[PDB]
Amino acid sequence: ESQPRQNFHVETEAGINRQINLELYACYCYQSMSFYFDRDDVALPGFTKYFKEKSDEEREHAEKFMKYQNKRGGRIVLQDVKKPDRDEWGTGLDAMQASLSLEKNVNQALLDLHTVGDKHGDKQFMDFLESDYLEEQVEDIKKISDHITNLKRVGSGLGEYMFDKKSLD
Amino acid sequence: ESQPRQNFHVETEAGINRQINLELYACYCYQSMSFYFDRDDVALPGFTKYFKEKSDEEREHAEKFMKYQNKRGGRIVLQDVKKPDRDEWGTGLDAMQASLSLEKNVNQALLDLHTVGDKHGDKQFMDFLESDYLEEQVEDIKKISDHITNLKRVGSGLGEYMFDKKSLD
Amino acid sequence: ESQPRQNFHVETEAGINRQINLELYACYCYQSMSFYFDRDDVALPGFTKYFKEKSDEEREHAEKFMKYQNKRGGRIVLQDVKKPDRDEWGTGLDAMQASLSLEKNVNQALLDLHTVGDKHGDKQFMDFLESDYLEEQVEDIKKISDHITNLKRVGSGLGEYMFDKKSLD
Amino acid sequence: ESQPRQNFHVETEAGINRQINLELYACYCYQSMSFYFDRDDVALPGFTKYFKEKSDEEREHAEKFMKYQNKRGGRIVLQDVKKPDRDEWGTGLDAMQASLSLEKNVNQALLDLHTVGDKHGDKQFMDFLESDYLEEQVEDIKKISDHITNLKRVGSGLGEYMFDKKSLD
Amino acid sequence: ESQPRQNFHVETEAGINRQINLELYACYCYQSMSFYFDRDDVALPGFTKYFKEKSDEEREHAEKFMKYQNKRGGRIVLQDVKKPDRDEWGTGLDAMQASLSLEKNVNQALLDLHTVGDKHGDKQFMDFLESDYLEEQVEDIKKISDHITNLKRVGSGLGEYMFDKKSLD
Amino acid sequence: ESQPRQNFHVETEAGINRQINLELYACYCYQSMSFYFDRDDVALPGFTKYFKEKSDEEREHAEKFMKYQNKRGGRIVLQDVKKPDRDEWGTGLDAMQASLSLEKNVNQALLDLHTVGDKHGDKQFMDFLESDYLEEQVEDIKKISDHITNLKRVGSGLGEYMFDKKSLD
Ligand SMILES: [Fe+3]
Ligand SMILES: [Fe+3]
Ligand SMILES: [Fe+3]
Ligand SMILES: [Fe+3]
Ligand SMILES: [Fe+3]
Ligand SMILES: [Fe+3]
Ligand SMILES: [Fe+3]
Ligand SMILES: [Fe+3]
Ligand SMILES: [Fe+3]
Ligand SMILES: [Fe+3]
Ligand SMILES: [Fe+3]
Ligand SMILES: [Fe+3]
Repeated sequence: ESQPRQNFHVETEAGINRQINLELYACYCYQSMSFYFDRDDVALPGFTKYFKEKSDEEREHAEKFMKYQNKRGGRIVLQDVKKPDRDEWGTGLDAMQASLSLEKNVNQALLDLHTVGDKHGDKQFMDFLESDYLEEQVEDIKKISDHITNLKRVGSGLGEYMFDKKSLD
Repeated sequence: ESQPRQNFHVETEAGINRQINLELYACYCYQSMSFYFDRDDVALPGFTKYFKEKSDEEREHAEKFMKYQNKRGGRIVLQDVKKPDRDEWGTGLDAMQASLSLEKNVNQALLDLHTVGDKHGDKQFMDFLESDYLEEQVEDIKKISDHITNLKRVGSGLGEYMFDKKSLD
Repeated sequence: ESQPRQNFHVETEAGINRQINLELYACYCYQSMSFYFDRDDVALPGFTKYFKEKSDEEREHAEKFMKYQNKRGGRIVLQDVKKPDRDEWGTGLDAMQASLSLEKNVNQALLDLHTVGDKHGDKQFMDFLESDYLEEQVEDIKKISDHITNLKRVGSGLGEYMFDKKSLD
Repeated sequence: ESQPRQNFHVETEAGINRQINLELYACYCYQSMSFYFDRDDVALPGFTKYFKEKSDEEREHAEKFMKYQNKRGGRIVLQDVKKPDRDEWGTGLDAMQASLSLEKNVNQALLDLHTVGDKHGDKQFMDFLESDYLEEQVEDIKKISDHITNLKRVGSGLGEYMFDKKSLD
Repeated sequence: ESQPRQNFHVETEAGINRQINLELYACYCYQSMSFYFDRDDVALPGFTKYFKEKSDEEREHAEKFMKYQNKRGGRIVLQDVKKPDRDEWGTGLDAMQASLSLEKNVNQALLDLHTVGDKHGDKQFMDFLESDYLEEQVEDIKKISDHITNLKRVGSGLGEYMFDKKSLD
Repeated sequence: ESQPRQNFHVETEAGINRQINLELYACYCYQSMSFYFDRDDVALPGFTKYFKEKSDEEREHAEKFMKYQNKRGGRIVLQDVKKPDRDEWGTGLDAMQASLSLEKNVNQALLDLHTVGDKHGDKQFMDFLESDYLEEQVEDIKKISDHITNLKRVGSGLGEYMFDKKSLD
């Protein structure tokens, strides 16, 4: 048993490794979304940058978990990360819909991992999840919702173009 | 009778107390419009900020009346401030429409309060209303009117989105 | 069902709405206290400024709940905010007493709202209440207690006048 | 029952009082290790500085609990703080092993203190423990483990000398 | 046929796509080596940093190919990126060994991809590879070679610990 | 025999070790006094700060004896540090009374220690004691004496409060 290990259950540890793979997967989806909007026949530079940034954020969420596995004495076991479920992503609105669903899946995965650590009274891993993940998920879910409502409000064509300029930095 | 009291009628004092309540009511309405436009299914951030600012303004209007009540030696008697008459406020135009109707009702009440001061020869109170409320009401009613005209000009959909970006700071 | 909703129980949504009303009620009490100490026959400017700041803090607490309600996909339903139970507030000691009682009431309400989010497994909402409200309430209740003790220590007359200058900034 | 006291069980209050004594004991051990490496026949100044900082940290942890105890309206009851279990701490590696052992005991005492708060529904005390102690214990325990591994990698003599230079700042 | 497509053979487009996967695989390998060396029972932080930088460099290389794919009019097709062949990487020397081998494999892949562009007369794509990838691969192979030579020269134990401080920044 | 030892008697080395303990006990007494004045029913924040500082000083006094023990080739032997003889400390005058009495006991212990160095012709130790301790004690005893006088002069209630503001920084 590892030098740091203390109040750290095998299930919690196994649960962290899968969340790592899930975050790496979301990272990979947004990377695909990013370069999809870089296609010459889509060419929406705001969406390109917006999804590049979210890809980098998911990569960072993954590595924060990997680092946390080491802090508690756990051991990182990596898995294949699957190519995303689509090769392209439609309109700006379609991609934002897909992002919301993906974020709500990730949010549920977090809440399930929270229940895991709760059953094992992993008091510190609970506070880790609440502080560094659960709040930011709630924030991102509301932001993406707001983007959906506005992508619907502006319509297609010019309206999507403007949203690309004005709502995405 | 209070140390400062001079040329200050009980009708004026009572009328100040109910104008305080009306400004607090107008404050609460704009607070309600503000967060209505923050709902994920509305999500116009300029209208949110704009009505948060108007809500803060009305609170200052009320507190300045309280401050003035004490200056003249009257006594602040507060009342319930009723919830606004709506839970949601429609489109940007709808809310600006309702804003104009509220501001003109506040302006008419200020004019009636001036009339109370005039009939009691309260020279200073009349100038106070003219200087710190009547001029600002005229400015604001005209701005809100300018907004109504432009909300109509741009139309629903992309137009309302553009107005939110370009006319509300 | 709204786009952001996830792990968000109808009972929690309803508890947030009545916490909103409780914060606005606290705000309104402190506004009343502030301008009571501005009366020409009270005229304690430190107590005036101190209670203005608490009033603005309570308004901030209410609006943070409103913002959070929208974040989780809940819907704000406002209610009348009732006039505070007193029109005058006695001595500095008396008002500070009444403040401590008010703050402990708000703290018990927050704890009961916490209990609600717990029974529904709202791990994010529990952390939000702990992060943005429970720690501050403990801080504030201790501060007001120190003030009561010191307002007893200094006594009446010059004592209260010196506390006004030295302990409220 | 003290002015701030609310939701604060006497088991928690007594739990804090004995945790206070536990942190002061770790402070006193680290103090002893610091000056032990200051002996002319030991003379590792990096280790001397390290453990003085550790001793100072533990002093802050203890005083942070005394402050919190007063915050909730508990009453601090101090006890004898026993001398540490050794007068000399061997090699750099020995002292670092002894540190890991001491930290995990303190971590366990904190998790037990958390369970006391949990059983009495002290939501604010639970958060205080997770935010200001548990995360730092997990950090420090991983950090000491890294030093253990490296003190072993470098071996005795020159290795221990370079570690004193290159890893203790 | 996409708007930019000119002198761009489907075999080139497809070689780019699988080169992308290899660069993402190389990225994922270095990520694993990085967090391996972050393990409490390894704890070589200079190696941790070193591979985290190489991981990010590979990610850049992958995205630079996705960007170039869109520039020529091809279409990114992403595949699963496989978990690395090891869960742990041994000593610093072992991991550096592994890194040289992985880098030479990728260099060979790039040379083969060049050959594909050469047979189809893709002048711009050959230069693109020489300028942003081939020169960098020669540089990196020589530097990893140097590190191996020095990892052997220093030996194990204290020697590896000094290489971690003095050769890895 | 230790490398630096010269002109250094074991009665002197033993006398240093029990002065170390006596300094840590005074450190602990002052720590107690500090947080007693941090109680919500005492709430004298100038006294809190004054005694925290006096406690940090005594800690330094103990560590300077620890440092000197090692300088001369002696060996530090620590003992339990007794909890202070009181759990609370009364009014401000009361605590400053206790402080002067504790400080005069520390001074007499130092004078007795100086007699030990004198009988064994420890010329350096006698100078060390005169330079870094005997002069500070005479300063501090005078300052506390002045504080007593003024605490009596101001009396109870407002006087105490104003002493806490104007005489303790
Ligand atoms: Fe994520
Ligand atoms: Fe996210
Ligand atoms: Fe107004
Ligand atoms: Fe207005
Ligand atoms: Fe509040
Ligand atoms: Fe408060
Ligand atoms: Fe600690
Ligand atoms: Fe610690
Ligand atoms: Fe590469
Ligand atoms: Fe490379
Ligand atoms: Fe002293
Ligand atoms: Fe001393």
